[PDB]
Amino acid sequence: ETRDQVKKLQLMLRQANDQLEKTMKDKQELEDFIKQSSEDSSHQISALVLRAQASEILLEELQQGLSQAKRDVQEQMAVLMQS
Amino acid sequence: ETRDQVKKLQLMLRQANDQLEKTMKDKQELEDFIKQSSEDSSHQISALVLRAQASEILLEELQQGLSQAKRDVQEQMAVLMQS
Amino acid sequence: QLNERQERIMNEAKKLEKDLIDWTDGIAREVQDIV
Repeated sequence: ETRDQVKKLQLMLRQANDQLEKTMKDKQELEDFIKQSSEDSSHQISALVLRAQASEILLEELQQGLSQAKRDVQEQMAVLMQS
Repeated sequence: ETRDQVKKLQLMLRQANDQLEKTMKDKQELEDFIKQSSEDSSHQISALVLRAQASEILLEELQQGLSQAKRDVQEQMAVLMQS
Repeated sequence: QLNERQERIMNEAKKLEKDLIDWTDGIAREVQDIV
């Protein structure tokens, strides 16, 4: 009965190819989960990064504005001194 | 022909099962990647916390600098006015 | 939480930007009152 054996093997090949199809669909679901998860976390993080660099550029300009403010006040002491 | 056919079917079954094992390996690698991708985003957030600390420290120094500036201009102006 | 402590830094930074101008004008105002 290599004829019954052939029918068995056809069944087993159908079950294996079905299994493959399903596992491939699973893989695709994981790849989609990865993509969705990365897009979300990037959103969050790009926001936090924007806020950080804004803070940084501002505080830089405030170092400047502090020197400059001290300079302005000093020129005011210069004038006050002319008296 | 039942003999040739058995042999062909066994080769095909073997190739299907090898393929299934590789696709399961790939699924496993994607699952591990979801983990690693999570860790990476975390590490990004730690970098961000470092930036926020540097900025708080700078801000604080600028606040102290303004206070000190005011104090010593108050004394300067006091003596310029004691005249 | 970072969104948030980034905005405490942010708020305190803006208040300080204000204090700079407050001080400079306060001084100029006082000096010119002396002339």
